[PDB]
Amino acid sequence: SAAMYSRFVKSALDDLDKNDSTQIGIIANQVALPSKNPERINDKNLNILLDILSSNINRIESSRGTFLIQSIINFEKWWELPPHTLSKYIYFIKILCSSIPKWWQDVSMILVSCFILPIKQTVCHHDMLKYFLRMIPSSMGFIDTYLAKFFPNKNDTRRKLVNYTSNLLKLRGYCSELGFQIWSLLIEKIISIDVELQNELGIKELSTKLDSILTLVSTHVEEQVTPESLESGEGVGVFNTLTTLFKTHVLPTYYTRSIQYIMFHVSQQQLELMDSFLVTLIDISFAVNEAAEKKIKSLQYLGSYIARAKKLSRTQIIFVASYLTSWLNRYVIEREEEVDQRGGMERFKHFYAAFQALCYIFCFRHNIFRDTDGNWECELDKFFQRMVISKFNPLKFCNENVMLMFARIAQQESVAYCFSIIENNNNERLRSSWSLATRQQFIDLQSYFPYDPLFLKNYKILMKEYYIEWSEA
Amino acid sequence: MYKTEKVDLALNRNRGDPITQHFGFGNDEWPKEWLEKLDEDGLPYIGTYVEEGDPICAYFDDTLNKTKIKTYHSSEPAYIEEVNLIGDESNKFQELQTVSIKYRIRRTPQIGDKF
Amino acid sequence: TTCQFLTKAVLDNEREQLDSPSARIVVGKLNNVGTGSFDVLAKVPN
Amino acid sequence: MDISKPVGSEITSVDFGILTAKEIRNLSAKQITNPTVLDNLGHPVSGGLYDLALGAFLRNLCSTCGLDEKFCPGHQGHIELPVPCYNPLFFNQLYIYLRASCLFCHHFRLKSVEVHRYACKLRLLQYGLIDESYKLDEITLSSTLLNELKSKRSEYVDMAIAKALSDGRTTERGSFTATVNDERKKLVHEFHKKLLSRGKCDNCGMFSPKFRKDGFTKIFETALNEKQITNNRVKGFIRQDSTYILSTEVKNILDTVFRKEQCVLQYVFHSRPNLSRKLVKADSFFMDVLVVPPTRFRLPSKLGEEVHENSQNQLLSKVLTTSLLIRDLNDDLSKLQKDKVSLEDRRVIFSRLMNAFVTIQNDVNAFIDSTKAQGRTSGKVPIPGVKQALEKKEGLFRKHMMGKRVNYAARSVISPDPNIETNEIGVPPVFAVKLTYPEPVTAYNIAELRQAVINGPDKWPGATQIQNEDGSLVSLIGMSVEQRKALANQLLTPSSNVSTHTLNKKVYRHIKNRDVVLMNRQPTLHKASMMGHKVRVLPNEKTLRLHYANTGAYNADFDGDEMNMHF
Amino acid sequence: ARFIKKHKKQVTNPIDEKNGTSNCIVRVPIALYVSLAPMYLENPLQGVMKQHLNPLVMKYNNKVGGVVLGYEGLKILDADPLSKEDTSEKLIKITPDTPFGFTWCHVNLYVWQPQVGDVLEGYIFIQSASHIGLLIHDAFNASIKKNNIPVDWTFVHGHWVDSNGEPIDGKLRFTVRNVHTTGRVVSVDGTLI
Amino acid sequence: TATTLNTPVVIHATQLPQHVSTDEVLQFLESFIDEKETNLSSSISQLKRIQRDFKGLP
Amino acid sequence: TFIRGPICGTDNCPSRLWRIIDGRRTCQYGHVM
Amino acid sequence: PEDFQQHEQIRRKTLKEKAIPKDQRATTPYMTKYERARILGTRALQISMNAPVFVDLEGETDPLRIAMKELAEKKIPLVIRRYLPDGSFEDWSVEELIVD
Amino acid sequence: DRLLNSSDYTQASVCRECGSILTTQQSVPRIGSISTVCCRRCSMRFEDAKKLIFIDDSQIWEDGQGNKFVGGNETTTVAIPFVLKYLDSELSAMGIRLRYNVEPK
Ligand SMILES: [Zn+2]
Ligand SMILES: [Zn+2]
Ligand SMILES: [Zn+2]
Ligand SMILES: [Zn+2]
Repeated sequence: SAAMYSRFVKSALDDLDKNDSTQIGIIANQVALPSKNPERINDKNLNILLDILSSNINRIESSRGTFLIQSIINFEKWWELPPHTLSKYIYFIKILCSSIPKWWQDVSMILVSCFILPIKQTVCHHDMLKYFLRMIPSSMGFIDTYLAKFFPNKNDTRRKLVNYTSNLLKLRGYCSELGFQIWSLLIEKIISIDVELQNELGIKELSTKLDSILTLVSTHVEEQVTPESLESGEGVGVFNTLTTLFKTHVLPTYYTRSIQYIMFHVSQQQLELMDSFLVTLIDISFAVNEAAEKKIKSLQYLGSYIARAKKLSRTQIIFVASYLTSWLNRYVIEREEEVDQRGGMERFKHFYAAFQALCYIFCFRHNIFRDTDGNWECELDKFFQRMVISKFNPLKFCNENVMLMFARIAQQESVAYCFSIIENNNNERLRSSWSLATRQQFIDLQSYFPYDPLFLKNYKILMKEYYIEWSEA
Repeated sequence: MYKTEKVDLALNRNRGDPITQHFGFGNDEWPKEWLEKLDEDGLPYIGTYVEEGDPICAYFDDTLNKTKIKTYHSSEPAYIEEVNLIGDESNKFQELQTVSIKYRIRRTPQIGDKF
Repeated sequence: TTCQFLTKAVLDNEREQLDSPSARIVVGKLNNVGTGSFDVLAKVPN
Repeated sequence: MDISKPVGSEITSVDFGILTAKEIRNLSAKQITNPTVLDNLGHPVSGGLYDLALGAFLRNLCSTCGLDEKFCPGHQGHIELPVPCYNPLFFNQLYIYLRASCLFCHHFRLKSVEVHRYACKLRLLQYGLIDESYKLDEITLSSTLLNELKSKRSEYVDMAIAKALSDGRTTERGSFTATVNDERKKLVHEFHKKLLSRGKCDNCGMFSPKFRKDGFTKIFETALNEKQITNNRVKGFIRQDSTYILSTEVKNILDTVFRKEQCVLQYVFHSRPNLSRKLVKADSFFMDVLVVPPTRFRLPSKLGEEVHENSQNQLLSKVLTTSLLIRDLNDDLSKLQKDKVSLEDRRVIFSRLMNAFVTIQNDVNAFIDSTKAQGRTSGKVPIPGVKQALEKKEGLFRKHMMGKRVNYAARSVISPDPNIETNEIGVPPVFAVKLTYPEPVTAYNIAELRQAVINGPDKWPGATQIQNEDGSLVSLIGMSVEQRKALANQLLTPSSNVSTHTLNKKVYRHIKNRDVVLMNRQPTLHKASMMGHKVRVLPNEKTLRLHYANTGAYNADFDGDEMNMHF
Repeated sequence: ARFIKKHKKQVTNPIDEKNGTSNCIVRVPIALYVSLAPMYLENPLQGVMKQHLNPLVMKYNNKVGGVVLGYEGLKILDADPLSKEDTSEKLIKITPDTPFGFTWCHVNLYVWQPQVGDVLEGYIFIQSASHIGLLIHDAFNASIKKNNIPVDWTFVHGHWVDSNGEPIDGKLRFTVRNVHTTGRVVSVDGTLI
Repeated sequence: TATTLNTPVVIHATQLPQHVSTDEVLQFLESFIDEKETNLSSSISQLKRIQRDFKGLP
Repeated sequence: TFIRGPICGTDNCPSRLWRIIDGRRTCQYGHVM
Repeated sequence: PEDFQQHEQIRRKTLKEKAIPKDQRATTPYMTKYERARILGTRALQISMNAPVFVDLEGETDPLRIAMKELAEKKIPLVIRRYLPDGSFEDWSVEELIVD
Repeated sequence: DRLLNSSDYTQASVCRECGSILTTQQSVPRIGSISTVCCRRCSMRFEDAKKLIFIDDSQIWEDGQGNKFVGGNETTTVAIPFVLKYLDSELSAMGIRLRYNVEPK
């Protein structure tokens, strides 16, 4: 046996130099068998076959040798082999793809597909990916597409999904260059998260799925992003690519409930991360090139964010108020004259959008805008009234429920008195015009608040430290 | 309008051959929605409304060990009027192989009808 | 008389220049008549 | 045809020519040799007509490309004809040259000088030089004079073409207009008439035995007449320095004549200059192999429930049997010495060979051609060969190009309506809900298409499916309102893929009042019987409604006549 | 009489000094016919770059017969043959069926084209009894098969040892046996005899 | 995979390739790397490694 | 609407093909190919 | 290889000599009914796939209508290449042709 | 659209070199490699090519049966009516060859 088999193969190889190819094929067929069949080549003999093949791999690099090799790459559950034997399989693969890069394509595919397996069971797969990504950097191409190909479907088991993301995160941590494409893949799963949860707001399934996935993603990010990691690290890299994917996926689709909380949460790790997000939102909501609907969505994001994000500093908030009243004061000064001119009140979507956001911000954070004296930051008392009585008549065109709540609160705070303007408004209604073909999308857009409370059990608990519930404000 | 269709599952059999297919249901597992249109014999209850795709016939096929179903083909829905069992001569013994189903189609006079 | 004219074309080693309406329909080419009688080009700055 | 799958390569011309047996053998995916098509388990017989190298067939995958019955384009194979056959297309032309030949000096029996005069003229006509070809005839100043005449005509042709190329009048690709083509055709006719008009060879003075034919492509050789055998041996000293005749003899005769008379043939067989520089070969009139077309062009048919063999296969298998049978005659033929061996078997072997050649030649004729086949069992009516399939009934051109069965579109009885515009058409909702434009999704229409997708397949104006950027379709049919709302919210998501980044999704919507259709009433005898109307969807209607002002154009009567709506 | 034989490796790559290796970096001018997407109608050069050229970088390309390192001096050929090579307004013909343009371009490619016979140097990164694995210019894969290594060279557990009993390391000089190009990344087959 | 959107319809060299000195390879790598600052990222990374070697490093 | 056969041409099923007469063929999650 | 380049340059040069001097143009200075329709359709196609648009949409959702608007203001960046029957041609910009 | 789009519009492979639309096929690649589009007319059987310089790897392709070929890689796709393929097929049965000149070369 032990030495008999050593002969059997040694013969087989001689026989292969002669092209008979039978002996090898007998062996190959024996190793190709399924993990279940008792008649599959056993460890000890496999130990032998392997160590002999590794010792002179060039003997096999032939058309006659192809089938044998294919049969070993396709060895079922190899990661399941006993330590010592597993080690010989690994050394063989290592040896093979070094003298023949061609097979790395076949080996890695199977590797990636094993990403559906738990972390504890993949060490060998990553060890191998790390190794050959380094020595064959050109492989990153097709192996990236594998990342795509083998992503579990939304229907597939949660453990499959949760695993295949756990691994992708692990992969990210030693092959940075794939980092963006990875994050793009997870996010684009993104869309499935958008699917999960809004409509429902089986369903019990998607909840705990989407819940298991996000809680994972965000905790990995909490670790990836840290001050130490921000100065000399790839923390910056992660924030960037997550902010990019926010601008390209989350914001537009722009009716997601799963998913914008990744940004809500990473944001509030560090003061500058918040700063970067605010200014980023501000940018999108007042840029001259962008489409009005984008500007309106950002403004909803902006207002919802300031209201909800617990870790915000008084001054970052006053910053946003100071931007909005400033931008608003200018609008009224430069544009009120255009109202009694030809056109409709829609010409001013953007005005209402911003005034909404500011009103909304005042609802949640009015207690902050009183300085030590008891005076109002940004002269909110004097400012709100001016807009409310302007010709734009914000109260009529903004979200009805916010305008109402602002009325209540503003009146209570001696800040502004809107309630007669409201009365006048829905009286004129029973008896300043806007089509309604396009007037509805706006009412729709002004009703959505991307950081209204979460309904995913765990995530919610995790967010608490970062969230202000209405009851709190 | 009335249309008569002939369902004859002796159409394949090579002359006085063993009989593979018999009108009725087998004991394998088959839809059950089928009994909405079809009586126990595998023939449709008289009066039944029948639109495209519905069963008008059920038989058990021996070579398939399954219970199969001739479906209604017109895009115009109809009702079952007469179902005739056309037995065979040559002295009895033979079981049911030929049936005629007469459909009734409503014509409230339509646009494009000529007068 | 398809095969006659075909036989003639082969023995002449003819090239179909594809200019007739019939020929262009055969090969799936946009007709030489009509909105097809000129080309369109885009003026691009920078 | 999809506006997001552009094509860069473009076909600009087509060249007609002849497949050589060398090409065929090289390109072939499988040589077919078995008359039998299927086995007892309905699988393709290997080496038979459904051999899987010729393409996927039924369940099975193509053995050449590995593709399924859907993505496999099919591949051609070939049959090896054990003995050369005349290509039935060209037998008349073969006949002309054969008759024109001198079986002694192997030139055409027409005097070399004349033949050269035709070669000069035709060559000039390749360049469209009509005036010059008449001037060529203006050239004159016994065998010493003639070669100088030939020579000076030759230097005229060269000088004329050179001059024509230097100024505008031609390119190296020639010049080919109707007037040129007319002059060319006359000359070739004149040339052929003069070829067959000669008895005694003008060049060596001998008589060749006359050749006679069939309508079934057989060639007979009539032996020499008395005065003519006398004439021939008188010329015997200068040369010193009926019966069926096999296709192989004929080919050898023409092979040599085509070598000798190559110059003239080079222009008789090319209306344009022959840049390719290929020789004109006698083989072109013969076939040593047959191309077996791919399996997808030779599928069986189902007449309701019963399955019928493909008729082109029935014909090809007859070629196959005869082929095997001749390969056996050829096997016993070699197992002569007859160095020993008594003569007469010579007569019987010939008898069997004639039989084989005749019947294979008949089967080929019948296919190109059932016309060239001996009428079967007086009755039955012939089975169409390939020629008759291409030419049969109204023909491919009229039945599938002039006219076609069409896909999207609708048909209905028309009814009058004074309340739509004279340029509209009243569309019943039953149509409006099933007809979609494929609308590409953009910033300007995302609102609209969102709603359509939400509305679904069955609420008008809705949508029946979505095309993704990777071309794939998603059906909205089985779906709930929530699933649809989900898909509607991802209509305009960015690209997660560089390769499809230039594309947007498409929504297969129901059509609406913004839209235009093409209305048609047959017979369509002028263009106003096919006009564009603006769509106006009308609730509760079951017919197409058309303003009276259009009856004139369409010649419509409202007596239950129908129109087609094309979208 | 017939020449498909114009796909024969004509690299020629020169030997160097002060050195001993072959210089395989080369600059080749090309013409290429490419599509321009409608989104790039205001940025045609940008579009040609992002659609066609960028994807060529650091991949083997069958036509230049090497790995493309990069590109310089992209120019669109105006479909208006009457304009000056100067002007920044150009014509690009639009497909009949689609909104896409197609234009010719000229660009310059920098190509690493190791042909057979050349002498290269690699950094050893792996040593089994079956092959030696090297990295040329710290970028491209090389491999010397067990029996392209001279016969008196021996192996141990592992790492190779040469003719004189001393181990080999780091930089190694080999000659090109074949260049495999069809895989995910380029790979060089090298010999030492 | 390859479509008319990401792949040239045809490519042709217009001249014989001209060999370039190390000093030139370096000047080109320099500017090409600068001008271009996911597939492109991992590629300039590799170019960065090559320009390192042409300066003699690890 | 069932035929089980032809799994699904989408590698996050394979979920389970019924053919509609219009030849889309539809799998339950809602690929139409 | 060197001479195919030359061959191409000759082809392209003679094509332009057909495609002709601006100042030697001789066809109608009016846009033809055919040219108009195709210009509209083609520009509409480009709009449907996110071509930069040179005019204010003012609520329009039909890309054909957007094109029409662009045409009206003479902001369509297209050029018509008219072929004479010998294959030589005149380039006319959409903006310069008189539209009616 | 009707001839164009209803009719039988088909994107098909041509060999730019011999001008055929009938002699192309997909290569059958080793596992891991990608399939390419090749012309059976313009390529040599592998043996015969050896028997007449070194042969590049990208220049070899294989079919399903297993035969290796050298060359025949000058293919593209053109848009043709499907019925053209049928006509070309019938013509080659009769020994007749259509040769499509494709541009760009
Ligand atoms: Zn195939
Ligand atoms: Zn003679
Ligand atoms: Zn699916
Ligand atoms: Zn070819």
